Amino acid sequence: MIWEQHTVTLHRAPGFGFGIAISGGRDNPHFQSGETSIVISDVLKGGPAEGQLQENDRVAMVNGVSMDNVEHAFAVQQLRKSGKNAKITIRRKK
Repeated sequence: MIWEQHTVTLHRAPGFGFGIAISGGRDNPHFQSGETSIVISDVLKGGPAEGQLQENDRVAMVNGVSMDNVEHAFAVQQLRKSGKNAKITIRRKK
């Protein structure tokens, strides 16, 4: 494996949030391996993340806050408490 790490800034589109869904978390592992990583599970068509993130990107950080082995609701709450912008550091299996 290689992991490519990118950071993106998503601008809130009101009525549409940041146009992503997240899964995973240590209380909610997405993968059959039990890996606990927060992951992008859906990107809204036409929304703020279109062409910036894909399903299964691993989320390392949200607005500078580590998502290492955190609860699902902690990741959600970090997104929710973002301003106009959400800086999301991801890692992609390349």
